[PDB]
Amino acid sequence: SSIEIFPDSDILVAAAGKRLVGAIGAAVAARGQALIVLTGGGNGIALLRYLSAQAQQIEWSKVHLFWGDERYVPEDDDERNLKQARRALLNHVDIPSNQVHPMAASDGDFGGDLDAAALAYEQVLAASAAPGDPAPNFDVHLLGMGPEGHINSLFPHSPAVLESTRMVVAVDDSPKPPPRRITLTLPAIQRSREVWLLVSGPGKADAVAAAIGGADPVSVPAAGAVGRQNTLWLLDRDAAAKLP
Repeated sequence: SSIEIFPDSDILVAAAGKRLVGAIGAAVAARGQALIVLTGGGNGIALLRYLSAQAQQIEWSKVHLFWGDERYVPEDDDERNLKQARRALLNHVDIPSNQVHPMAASDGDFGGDLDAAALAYEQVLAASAAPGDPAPNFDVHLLGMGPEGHINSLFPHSPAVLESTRMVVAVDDSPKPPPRRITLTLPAIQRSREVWLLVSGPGKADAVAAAIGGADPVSVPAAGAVGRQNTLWLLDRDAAAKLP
């Protein structure tokens, strides 16, 4: 468990970027694949653009991509985490499409049955896992965090953050638009070897401090965002200002 502080989000993003490049290379060398969980949010998307500039250092044929959450809106909508990832990275690197695993869109197979869409993604994770595991042991789960400490689409005092069995659940009721999302749960996040939170800005500072101070994840979800081998808070100065 570590905190690394940078002057701003640009430097933060580039630092995460080079670290992920090494993390991917390491995972390929040891295991012949790198299992990476992507996030939406400005820092998450900027990190993807960084990877795009380094594409030559990354053996894309061996990279496998999942999402921590997704907005349940139409496929071509700008609020889609997948679409933003496509523009930032996917449309311009040679990753095999059968190794890219997106969550469903609202105009896909499942309509109003959001639970079915989450369960479908869960089946995908189970299939992607090593034998006998509910999901991959993700090399890196990337995260942003909202001003209230939410990660993926796991909000304070929500049914989604209380989930202790399912890898993926429906979020019907997000207090931040769009209202419907599909999300990985804390147990899913906690399978990751490493979890990295990329958090910048004075609006996130109080939540950061409470999360690092050991708050109940039902109150500050980011507190449950803990990797099996490490947990890396990558912060700008403003996001760090309330730490002791």
